[PDB]
Amino acid sequence: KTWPAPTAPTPVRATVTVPGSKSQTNRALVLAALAAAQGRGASTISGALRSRDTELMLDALQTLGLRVDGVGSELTVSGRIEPGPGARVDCGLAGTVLRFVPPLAALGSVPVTFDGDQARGRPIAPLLDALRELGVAVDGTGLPFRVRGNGSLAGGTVAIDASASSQFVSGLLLSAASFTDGLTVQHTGSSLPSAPHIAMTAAMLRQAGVDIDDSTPNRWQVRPGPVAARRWDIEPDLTNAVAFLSAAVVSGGTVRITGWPRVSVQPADHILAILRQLNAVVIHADSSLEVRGPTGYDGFDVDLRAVGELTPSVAALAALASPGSVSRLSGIAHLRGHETDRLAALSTEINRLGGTCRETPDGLVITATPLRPGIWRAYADHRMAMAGAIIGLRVAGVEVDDIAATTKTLPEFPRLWAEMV
Ligand code: NA
Repeated sequence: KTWPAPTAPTPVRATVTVPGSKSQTNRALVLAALAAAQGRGASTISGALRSRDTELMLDALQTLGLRVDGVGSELTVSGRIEPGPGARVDCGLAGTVLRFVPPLAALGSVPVTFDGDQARGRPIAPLLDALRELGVAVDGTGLPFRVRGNGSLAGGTVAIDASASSQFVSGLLLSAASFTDGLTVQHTGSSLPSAPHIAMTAAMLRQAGVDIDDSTPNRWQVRPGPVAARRWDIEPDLTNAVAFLSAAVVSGGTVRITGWPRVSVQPADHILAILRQLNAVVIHADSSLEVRGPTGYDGFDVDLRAVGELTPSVAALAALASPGSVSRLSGIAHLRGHETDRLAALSTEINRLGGTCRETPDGLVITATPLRPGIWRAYADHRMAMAGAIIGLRVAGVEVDDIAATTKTLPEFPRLWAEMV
């Protein structure tokens, strides 16, 4: 039933390896597969996330004939795409396999069936139409569909709403180096404000030496060529990393996160700015980031438009500021429209534990005040669960209602969190 959040009555002192980003893990797996398939060599992936979804990707690559080896977050990909008879790739809840793997199957010379199990889910017929437009011999308007590999994918130019289909656009860009004519993707909107997943993809392609030109607004062009075999050092995912750094901040202790990049495409700078304003010590060394928390801090006003995903951890920091302190978190009105309304959730849960959190047109106003034991609801949301864990470091008797909200995303979280404390 409930998960007792461990308390840190003395400062935490810990070195933690935070698992890698799911997005980067799946991107690296595809780029490693393509390099191997092209005969460019075996690649290694260090820091890979191991979860149900990344296991499904690993299985899909092995179905295509690639050799996958490793242990935990350390993987090697090698061999060739040679699927053989009756090859079938399970996709299921990993909408990622469906979007990233069909182009790779098209490089083989046999049929590969993609299957999974609703009426109320997102239709994939348009995805299949786009694959056909680029030269994939695929028949279906849904699952199951069969890519009939004939050793090449022509490529060309496709128009798509890259905001609505950003994962599919990433999938096409990942494999585009192998298309005969390359790929041009034209976004059909006149503006595209935030496309972090497409930008991550483009940055990773450049790390693999692929010629990608994204200099024109709303357009991405990849030229055909080899994908380099690399040592892919996957960056800790920023959201999860911040939960661990927040434990240093609230406990007044030290957390050192290993395998941190010299420069990151994730918005690490923005959160480090906030931590610096709470007077935490922040040291960016060799291949690690260390944060040491202060004995306490007062309230802060921060606009989180650029790092909306960090709202629950930041709200936890605000609730643990010196009593009486007022914090205003703004730039997050838009978050109300996401599947999970974390503003309503955060206000309810802080208030359930004896706190003071007010919803506002642009965000949350939190008054730090002493809290009491209770059941912190996660609402089946991993970020909400980590926020309760942060609160629990300082408040004895906080229990997160169901930690499965986090373990489905980050299986290692409860054990790594307990080892840290
Ligand atoms: Na209280």
